[PDB]
Amino acid sequence: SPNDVVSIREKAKKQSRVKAALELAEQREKPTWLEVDAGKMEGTFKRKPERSDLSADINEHLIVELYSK
RNA sequence: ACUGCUCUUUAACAAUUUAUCAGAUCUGUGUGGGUGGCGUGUGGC
Repeated sequence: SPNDVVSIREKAKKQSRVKAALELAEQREKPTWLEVDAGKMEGTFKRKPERSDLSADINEHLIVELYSK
């Protein structure tokens, strides 16, 4: 459920994998809808992004009509 | 007095030869690191 905190286990935050992947997320597009804590190595989510913050080259109404025809 | 009478609406371009569909790293202050050469002399064994 949104408004939740998730992280990696407390004994694995010095890894090459974790540091690399977190720096990678830092180098990607930073979500305003997901508070990413690259120092705390975690994510806190509040609410799913609305019509404004998603991809604009995608079809879902067509998928809805294909699944509902 | 006694060389001196319009000339006519502002700078005035270099770029150049297959060729394409563009084609992860943003760290430390753990620490070693912050007088002799020669000569001469004496004496000893």
